[PDB]
Amino acid sequence: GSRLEDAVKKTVAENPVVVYSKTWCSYSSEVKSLFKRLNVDPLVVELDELGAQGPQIQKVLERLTGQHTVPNVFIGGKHIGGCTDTVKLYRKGELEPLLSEANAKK
Ligand SMILES: *SC[C@H](NC(=O)CC[C@H](N)C(=O)O)C(=O)NCC(=O)O
Repeated sequence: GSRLEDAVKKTVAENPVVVYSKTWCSYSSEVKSLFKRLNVDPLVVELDELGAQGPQIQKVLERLTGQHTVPNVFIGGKHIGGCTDTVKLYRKGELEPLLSEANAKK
């Protein structure tokens, strides 16, 4: 449990943009599209493709972020929120500078 938390923390530190996702979730597909449009290639972890580990990672995500929904977006090692939250940062003009500070590749 503490190792899983540690692994999540490393994941978000190793990658400019991380999206914890589920393949079927429209909001997740939507935030992935936004990143595609902004020429970012995030690390996408599909919780529904992880079997038993999926619910385990989500437990950790809820502890670290306060959020129980997907997508769970991180940029530059920092929790952003979900699709709607990410889109808010975009509309406000704050998203691209964050992606730059995170050195988002592509
Ligand atoms: S599609 C799966 C569900 N996601 C959302 O409802 C995300 C909405 C947010 N406002 C956003 O990301 O934009 C989901 O995670 N359902 C699980 C549940 O417990 O409701």
